[PDB]
Amino acid sequence: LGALRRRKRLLEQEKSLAGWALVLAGTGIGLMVLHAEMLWFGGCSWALYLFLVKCTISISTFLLLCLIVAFHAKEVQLFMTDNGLRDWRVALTGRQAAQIVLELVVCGLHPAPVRPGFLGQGEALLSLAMLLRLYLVPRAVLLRSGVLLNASYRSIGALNQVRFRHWFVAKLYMNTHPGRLLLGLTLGLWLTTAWVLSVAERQAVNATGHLSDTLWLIPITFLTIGYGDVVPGTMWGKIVCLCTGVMGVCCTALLVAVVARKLEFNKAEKHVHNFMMDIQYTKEMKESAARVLQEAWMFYKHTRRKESHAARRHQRKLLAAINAFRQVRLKHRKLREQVNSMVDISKMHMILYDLQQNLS
Amino acid sequence: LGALRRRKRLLEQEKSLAGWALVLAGTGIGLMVLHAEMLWFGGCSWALYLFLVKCTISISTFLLLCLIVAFHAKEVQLFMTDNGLRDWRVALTGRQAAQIVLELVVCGLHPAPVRPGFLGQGEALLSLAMLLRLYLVPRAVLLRSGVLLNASYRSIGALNQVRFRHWFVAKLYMNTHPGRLLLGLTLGLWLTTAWVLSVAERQAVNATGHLSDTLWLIPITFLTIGYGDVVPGTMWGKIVCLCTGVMGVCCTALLVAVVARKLEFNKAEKHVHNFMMDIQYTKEMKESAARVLQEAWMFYKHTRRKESHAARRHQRKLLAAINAFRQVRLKHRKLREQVNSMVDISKMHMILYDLQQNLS
Amino acid sequence: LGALRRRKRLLEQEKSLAGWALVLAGTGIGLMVLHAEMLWFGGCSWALYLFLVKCTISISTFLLLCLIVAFHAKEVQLFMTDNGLRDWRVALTGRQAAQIVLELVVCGLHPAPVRPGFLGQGEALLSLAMLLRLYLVPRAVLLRSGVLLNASYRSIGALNQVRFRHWFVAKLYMNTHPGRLLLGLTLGLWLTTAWVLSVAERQAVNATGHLSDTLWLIPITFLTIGYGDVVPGTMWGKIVCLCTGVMGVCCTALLVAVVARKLEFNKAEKHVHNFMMDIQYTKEMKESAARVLQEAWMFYKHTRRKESHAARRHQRKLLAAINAFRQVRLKHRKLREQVNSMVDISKMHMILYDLQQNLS
Amino acid sequence: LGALRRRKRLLEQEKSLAGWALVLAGTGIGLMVLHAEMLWFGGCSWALYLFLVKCTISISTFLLLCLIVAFHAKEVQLFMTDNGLRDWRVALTGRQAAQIVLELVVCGLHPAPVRPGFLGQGEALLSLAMLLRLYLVPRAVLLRSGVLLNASYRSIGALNQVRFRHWFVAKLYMNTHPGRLLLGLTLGLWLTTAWVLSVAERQAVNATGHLSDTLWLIPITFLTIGYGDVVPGTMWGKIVCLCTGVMGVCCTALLVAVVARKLEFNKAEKHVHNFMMDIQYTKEMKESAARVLQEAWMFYKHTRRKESHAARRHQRKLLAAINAFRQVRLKHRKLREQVNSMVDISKMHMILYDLQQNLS
Amino acid sequence: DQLTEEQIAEFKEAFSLFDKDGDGTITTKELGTVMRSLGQNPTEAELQDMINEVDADGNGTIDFPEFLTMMARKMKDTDSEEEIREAFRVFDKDGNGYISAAELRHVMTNLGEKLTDEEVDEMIREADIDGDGQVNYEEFVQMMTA
Amino acid sequence: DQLTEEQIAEFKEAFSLFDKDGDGTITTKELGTVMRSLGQNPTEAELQDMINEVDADGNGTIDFPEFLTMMARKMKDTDSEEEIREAFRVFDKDGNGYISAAELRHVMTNLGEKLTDEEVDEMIREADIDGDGQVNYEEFVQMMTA
Amino acid sequence: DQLTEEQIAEFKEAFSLFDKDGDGTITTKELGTVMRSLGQNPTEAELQDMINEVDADGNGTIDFPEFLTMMARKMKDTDSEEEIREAFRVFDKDGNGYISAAELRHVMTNLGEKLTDEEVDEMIREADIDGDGQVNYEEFVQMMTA
Amino acid sequence: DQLTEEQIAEFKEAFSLFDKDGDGTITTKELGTVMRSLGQNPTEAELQDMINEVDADGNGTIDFPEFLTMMARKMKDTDSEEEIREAFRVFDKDGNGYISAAELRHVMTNLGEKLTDEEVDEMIREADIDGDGQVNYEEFVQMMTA
Ligand SMILES: [Ca+2]
Ligand SMILES: [Ca+2]
Ligand SMILES: [Ca+2]
Ligand SMILES: [Ca+2]
Ligand SMILES: [Ca+2]
Ligand SMILES: [Ca+2]
Ligand SMILES: [Ca+2]
Ligand SMILES: [Ca+2]
Ligand SMILES: [Ca+2]
Ligand SMILES: [Ca+2]
Ligand SMILES: [Ca+2]
Ligand SMILES: [Ca+2]
Repeated sequence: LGALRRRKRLLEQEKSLAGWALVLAGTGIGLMVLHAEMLWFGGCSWALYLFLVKCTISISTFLLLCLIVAFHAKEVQLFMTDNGLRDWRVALTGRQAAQIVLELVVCGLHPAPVRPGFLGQGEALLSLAMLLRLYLVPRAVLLRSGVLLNASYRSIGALNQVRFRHWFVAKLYMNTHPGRLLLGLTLGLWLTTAWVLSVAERQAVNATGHLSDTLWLIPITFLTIGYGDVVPGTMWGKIVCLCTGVMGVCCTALLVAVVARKLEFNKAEKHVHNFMMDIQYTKEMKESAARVLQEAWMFYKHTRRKESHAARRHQRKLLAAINAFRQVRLKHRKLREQVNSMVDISKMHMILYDLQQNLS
Repeated sequence: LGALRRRKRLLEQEKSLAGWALVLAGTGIGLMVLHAEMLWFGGCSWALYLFLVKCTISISTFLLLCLIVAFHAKEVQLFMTDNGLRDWRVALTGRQAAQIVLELVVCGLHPAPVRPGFLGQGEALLSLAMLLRLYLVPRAVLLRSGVLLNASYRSIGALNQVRFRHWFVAKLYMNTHPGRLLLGLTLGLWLTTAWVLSVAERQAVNATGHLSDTLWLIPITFLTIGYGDVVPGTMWGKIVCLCTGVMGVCCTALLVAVVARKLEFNKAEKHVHNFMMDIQYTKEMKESAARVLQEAWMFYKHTRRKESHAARRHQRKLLAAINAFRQVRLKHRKLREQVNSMVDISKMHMILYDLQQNLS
Repeated sequence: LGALRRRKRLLEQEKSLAGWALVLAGTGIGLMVLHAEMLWFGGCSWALYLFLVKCTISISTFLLLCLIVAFHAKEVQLFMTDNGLRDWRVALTGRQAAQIVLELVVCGLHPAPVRPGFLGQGEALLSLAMLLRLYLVPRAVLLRSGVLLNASYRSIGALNQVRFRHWFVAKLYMNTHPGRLLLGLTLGLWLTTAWVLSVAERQAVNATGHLSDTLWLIPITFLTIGYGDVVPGTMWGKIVCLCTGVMGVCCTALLVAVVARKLEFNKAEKHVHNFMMDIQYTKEMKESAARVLQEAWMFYKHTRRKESHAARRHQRKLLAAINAFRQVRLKHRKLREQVNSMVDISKMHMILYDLQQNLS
Repeated sequence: LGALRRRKRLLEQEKSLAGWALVLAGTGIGLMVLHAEMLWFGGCSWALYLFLVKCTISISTFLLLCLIVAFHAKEVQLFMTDNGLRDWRVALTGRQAAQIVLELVVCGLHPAPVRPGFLGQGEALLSLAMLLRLYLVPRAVLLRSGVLLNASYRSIGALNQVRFRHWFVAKLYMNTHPGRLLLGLTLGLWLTTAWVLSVAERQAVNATGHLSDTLWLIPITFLTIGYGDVVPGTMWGKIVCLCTGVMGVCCTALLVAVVARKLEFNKAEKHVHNFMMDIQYTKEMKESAARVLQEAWMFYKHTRRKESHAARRHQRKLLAAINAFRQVRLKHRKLREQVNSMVDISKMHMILYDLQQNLS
Repeated sequence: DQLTEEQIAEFKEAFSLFDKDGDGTITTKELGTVMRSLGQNPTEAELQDMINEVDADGNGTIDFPEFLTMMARKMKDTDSEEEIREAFRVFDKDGNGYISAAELRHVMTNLGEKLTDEEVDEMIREADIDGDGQVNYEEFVQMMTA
Repeated sequence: DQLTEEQIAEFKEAFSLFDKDGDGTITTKELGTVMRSLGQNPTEAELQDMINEVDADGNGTIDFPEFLTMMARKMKDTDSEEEIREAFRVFDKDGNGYISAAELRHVMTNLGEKLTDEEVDEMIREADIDGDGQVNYEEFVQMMTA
Repeated sequence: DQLTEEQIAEFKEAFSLFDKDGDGTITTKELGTVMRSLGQNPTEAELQDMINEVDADGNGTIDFPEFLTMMARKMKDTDSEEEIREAFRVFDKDGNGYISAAELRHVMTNLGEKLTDEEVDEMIREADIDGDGQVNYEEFVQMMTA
Repeated sequence: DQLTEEQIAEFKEAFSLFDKDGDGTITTKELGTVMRSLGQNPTEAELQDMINEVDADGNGTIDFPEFLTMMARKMKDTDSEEEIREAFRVFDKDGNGYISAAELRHVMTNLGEKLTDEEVDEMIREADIDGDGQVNYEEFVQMMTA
């Protein structure tokens, strides 16, 4: 028991440190976006603010550097707890520490401070290097969701051997809120991606690659339209203008099924609609068959009267009524065949009841 | 009973007032479209007509202002009737009155009259503000359809607890007329959307943003082609040229399944086609097997004759006949396996008959 | 019986006259295409040939005018035969004769002859008016297919009440040759549509709208690419550049399912693949479990030797082997659950056999 | 038996010669790609290297010429072995030798050596003629996979009559690794196709058709974007810019289903999620029903107090609680109906157990 | 008869598709086997009823000359016989084998357009040429073929 | 009554959809036939229980005047009667036909927001107007309609 | 025998996939278990018939030396033995175990291209080397391997 | 015990999800009801076997203190107990409850990498601390936890 209360304590610590880490990552993104705004719209006479922002981003990513260490050290401590280790060198596995040091390098990425009013070369890509830390988001999605923490879930999942993982929580949030996930994805892409492309290309003299051009360029590449009014010039802009259309194909292809799911009836609604169409078509067959006799006796009346042109007019409408009646009867028979096929699994369970009554 | 005949009276009143409201909304749309035509093609010497049209639109939306009040007041009166209220302040719920006052504001939108021959700034968007009243259409679709009124529907739906709503009537008209709904959507978009974009952008000197440019621009953005011969210049044109491609993806993605549905056979047709292919392939196996013996006895004839080149010619065709016969036999066996799998649920219901005969 | 042998005689006459009509329609198309070639590449010094070609097209469509009359008169004679009429005025129904006279007008369309080396106005659209006669093709597809003629089909279809029609023959040729139909559609479009657009737009001085421009323009609009290197100038070119992208969406959307159908296994193949993966994973579990003991006894050997660094190296690989073994066991259990679910309908029919053995 | 050990010997020889052939084909591709690099970037002063490379490609394809002969001769020897032939003229079938000589011609294709620093006419297409030998890849995929060699497969397949072929091995590698196949296709296209288009078009003076233009052109045509910044000028470039969009539609249409497959739950997971939502909604019904009584007794308290404004405030919230409770109850009933429908095939197999217990 | 030999031959295999055993005739069980093979499950009573629909000699077994008369109605498009017959079957709400004047007033007066009962009385009077007081099926068939 | 003749007529066919035989009434087996035709399988006990839900005279058979009162609750949107009734059914965890004070303390004290038991005692005291020591369904219905 | 030891070993596990119990042989029930596991349901008679197809010693049980001869036909692509055998099975329309001259005239004269009966008589005369008046299966197999 | 009261409470409803009746314990039929509700069909023998997996007192019924020890193995990620146990179950090919040296030579010598039998003999000698001549499950568990 002693390693179990300790386990829950450490897991709560891990959730809290995932919260702080997500907050400090979003803060670093907010620093980089406004730094990129203020360098262009501020000019070269506000360099003191840029200096202080670069020091802020450096301390801001130093904190995330401490936090990832604190996270994965607790994860290792969990793993030692689950197996009763004491030698911490042993549990530090090769692929495990490889992923950890790789994450250290990937979140070691930052626009480091270097120093007639324009940029250097590397410090633009180093500014781009912030949004490569967006992988921490599903980690916080996992830990802030308490389904891993809630014990009854774990009990039933251990009974059915289903292994709660990231793929489980993803399908959980997907099939509990099918609209919200797709909306939060597409609406998160549609503008932010274009801001990133504005970082990727900048012209100094003409100002022909900033926000108001890429914010129109990237939804057009996303929706696979491709006018040609704005075109990326550098190669790094060309890469983003491939990834944009990739994500657009992805969002289109996920949206189409979300549209298609809500269209069909409920299983219960189908019986109701079919039963209503039954009593509609029954009365309609009575209607058409009445039109048959109504025209038939009129043609026979003008036959007994030997009215030539009246019979010539009537018998055409007679045959037309016959043609209508045949199609109505065929629709009724098709729907009745659907009924006898809509009582396939229904009559199966009915004779499952009658099979308990055959066991009785 | 007394609140029930009253209920049907009030509901018929509501349907009639939904009819009048739809007529007066379409009339306001007709006023705005021809006002937008006559301001461009009339010039600046027909200002008396524009003045009278603006007064007409003002009274025309004043009437819709009275009508929405008359509608939702009766809806409230229904809601009080269903629960036996008397204090009308109580039933006026917060989200309810919020939706009502929001609808008052949204249908409070109109090109208000302001006054060397060209436009002002706000009165173009205020002219655009009319087509934001298109939400009243499914309301009239609901009420003019008498399925809410017809009682037998309500009886069966209360038996199966299915709750007649907008989602019900939508699926009703969708799966009773699958072609007509999709046609009436796409053919309603394909030209009207482009007229709206012509409102959104206007050039005075060159005349390079009017109807004959957007009527070509918007079906091209709709079909995700994107030539680039005409490109929107303002930002408000850029928004419409996003929404257009969105709706185009929607109509394409709904059209593809409508195409795919009508392609497969009926359940009855499948048995017929399979039974015909059975007696075809039986005769064809008799054909191929006859070719086998026919070549076999000829090769054996030239064998007894010791005709060397004739045997060398014949035995190749013999093996070719064998190769053909094997593939024919495999197709016949695959189709017979399909038959024994096409008598899966068929033999299920046959032994449901034999299971009533096992209960007998 | 007498109206039945007569029926088959008249139907054979109808098939032959559908053959002649298809031949004479394709000949008129061949006349118009080469006339459109020779007017551009011939100039204004070969007018005698153009005169004789226009007289040829006039007689060529006069023959089709006689042929459609001969067709539908026999169809009327069939309809009178089926019901025993004698007064031919009666069977000439309103919608029926309406369709007939409409077809007379639609195939009354031809480039009529009118007369410093260039075209008039109407005679280009009148030349375009030929390819509006392509509706006669599924008629010949119907009649040259002998499935309407072959009696056993009609017998079984009358037993199952399925009504052999155009929708039947279409699904017949569709699901008997799924590749060939789609190939014959797309490969019939991809070049011929562009030839039609070259008719639709012509520039005299610059030669910038002829074949070598539209043959590149229309596959690009078809595949929804839309470069913008060539753009239609007239409005009639703009209509064709909408219809092209429509048909391209259609062919893409039909091609995607044709690709997707052939990918999944046969029902028989699935059992075979699963049974092979069973005996693979069984041996693989024996492999992983052997690795477990192999590392376990080595760690226990160095434990008895008290080799510190060897134990520190070994126990990591021990836990790694455990982690691999767990995933292998889970894959085996998932596949075995698939097996027990792959014996759902299989065990259903097995106990259908055992239910005949329960009836025995 | 003697023709069976011989069969396996010859088949192993065939696999080894398929390995050597794939190596020598990839080497010829590597020769042609670097020859195309060095002719442009080398100029006209390194002609000795180009001479030696052309001799290298000639000997390199001479070896493949010998290898295809050696392959198909062994295939013929297999076919004679399977039927006990001796006259090798007989087994050399017409379609068989036709395919062989056709393959001789297709792999007879090579940039043959011809000879102020620029190309001739035919030797560019003859350089293009190398990548028409890519059909040998699935042959090596077949033979290096030992599933044809492994006997137990062949035993079971002969039991179920399933005929191991190329379609089998394709579905094998497809449904054993669904991600890897699609990734290895698209990532093999996305750059190599553009290199081929750079071969197809070259401008000498301006350098406007080389690698850095087509490497941007072909992913844009592939993703159906079509900016128009680079456009093919020759007709042979126009053909490749059709095939590119074709393959892009293909990869998009295969990627969409690969995305859609992994989204739905396991069959086991569905029961778990539904059972968890059951005990969630049960407690939630207890919550809403508690809110009902909580507001009900407060309204009744202020009723006994005759507090007018408190009752007017309370009864609205009462009815709101009723409205919430109804929707919660409906969701619970819908999910319970899903449960009773999720025990359709489950209760089927349960009563299959009870039907063995009815046979007992 | 009037049928040509090739057409005789092609109807012979269609007849052979019913006489799967080559018994010289068509039986009930053979026909029900075909019905099951095409995916529909009648009863013996339904099979016997469709025999009674088609059995001219009254044997319960069908031969080729009956089969020609059978397919003579089916080879055409609109079985106007069947269309009148099943419309009559709609009319007999009680299953009497008759149309009474009460059934007639139930159908034609209210549903349709307001035909007067005295005109309906003259209709029933000209209709009952058998004088049955009501409409038979033979009276109905002769009536529609009048 | 107060209903107009056209509305009387349109409810008559809706009633006819229950009395499929025209027996003059609605029986159990007829209703179960409808239930099966709509894709749900009750027991005879469940059918009888829903009869006991609706049977005012106590016959086991339903007529048109009972049917009007029946549809009077169903024609409106929110059956506030049914919503109180099934919420009461949630409360009776023991199936006693009552709400005890122990069930009340199980529900309202812990779940909800902390209502004091002495106030709950005053609630139960004003609640048991029948003086049953607990809540009936009649006491519950009168209580919610107080 | 001529088979190499590695190949002997790899056929041994394939044989082990039939002898799932390690009985030293292959039985009927073991084989039917495999047939059911692969998704097809034969009868005991069908299993016994496929045993009679393959049983050389006549035991009803199969061992490894029989199994090698078994897989010798199956390891190749086209079982030309099986293709002649099942084509013969097509020919025996009566199930006699023979091809009569009447069956021969039913097949080859009308269907195919017009082979004359006197040439068919010479074919049947050279064919009946057993002198049975008709074709056996042994006569058919020797005939096709002539 | 060491568990905090909130955690005690949240495990109590998880225990309540097994004791659906509130019997004070967990029975076989209750557990099989849950198993069926989750879409899997064990036998009574399989249920009893999983009881024997978990029953510490030997009652056949489970209480909350046993349930805590139960979930103590399940709350963690990798049940290293279960992973050794089912790997042992793989080893006992005969179902003896033991690993013999013949089973050991069948597994480890050929499959794996060539461990010598004299080293395997020393392994079996250090292994049989019970001296059973073979490996038990208790010997196996103590062996892997050595
Ligand atoms: Ca017969
Ligand atoms: Ca007869
Ligand atoms: Ca009657
Ligand atoms: Ca009744
Ligand atoms: Ca009653
Ligand atoms: Ca109670
Ligand atoms: Ca055995
Ligand atoms: Ca044997
Ligand atoms: Ca025979
Ligand atoms: Ca219990
Ligand atoms: Ca216990
Ligand atoms: Ca053992």
